[PDB]
Amino acid sequence: KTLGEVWKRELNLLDKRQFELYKRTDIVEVDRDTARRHLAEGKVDTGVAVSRGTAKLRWFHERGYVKLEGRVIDLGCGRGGWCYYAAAQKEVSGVKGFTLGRDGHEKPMNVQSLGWNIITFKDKTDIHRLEPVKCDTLLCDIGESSSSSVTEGERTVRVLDTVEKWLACGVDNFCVKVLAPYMPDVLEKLELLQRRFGGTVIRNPLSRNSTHEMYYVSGARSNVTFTVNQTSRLLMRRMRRPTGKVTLEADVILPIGTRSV
Ligand SMILES: Nc1ncnc2c1ncn2[C@@H]1O[C@H](CSCC[C@H](N)C(=O)O)[C@@H](O)[C@H]1O
Repeated sequence: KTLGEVWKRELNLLDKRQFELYKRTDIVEVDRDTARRHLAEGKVDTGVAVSRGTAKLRWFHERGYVKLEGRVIDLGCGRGGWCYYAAAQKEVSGVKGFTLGRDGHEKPMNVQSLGWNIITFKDKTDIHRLEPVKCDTLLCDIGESSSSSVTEGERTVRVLDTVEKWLACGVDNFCVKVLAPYMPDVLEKLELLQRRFGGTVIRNPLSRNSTHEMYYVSGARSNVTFTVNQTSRLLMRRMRRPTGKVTLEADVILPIGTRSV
């Protein structure tokens, strides 16, 4: 019954053509051409991002939605876009990335952008069964889309359930993907987490319209229900006018080399 649940229903009614167009309507996208060429060539010293994720985290970081400091842990690191971005920040002292990296799941990519030497990647790891570790900055970018809102809700609550174990260890900063913030059980869990750990959910402009994902971050505090519905309204306006118009932006280029001394 929430606006988001209606959005899901309408989204499933779209055909292949409509979906493609709607998905990119009025969104921002980084140009990945150069990065893809460099990675295909096996270049590791050009500072290009291993995934579109680097730009996503940069957006939150550059405007204070999440501070990247001290010991960073990245749950569901995949290729490592967030790990490399974090590793390049002077305030960060170490980065530990964990991901499944198997049976189709993306494995950590090895490049040598600034601070690559302070990153420890660990694949073949299900973060839902990983014993929480003390850290200062907790990142998690997990959440698989589903045509079923019930399923997206289940997946989102599971992620929040696991993340709560890590936040309970005491963390200063966090940025966690919330796949389906529009589901009522999720809204309630977010309200409870907000009272316990602070923060709020923010929509990243680089997210495609095909997902209602928002990120639970430590750098701001606001009315969760209100802001989730603001995004539901935006997503629905875009479905009524699916122009497929995209705004291209320059991708992230990080410094290179090891952080030493
Ligand atoms: N239970 C789990 N444990 C560990 N990793 C998981 C997981 N479920 C999903 N994942 C992984 O989480 C990743 C989400 S995509 C993460 C992209 C990353 N932020 C970047 O910037 O590149 C995927 O690789 C997915 O395979």
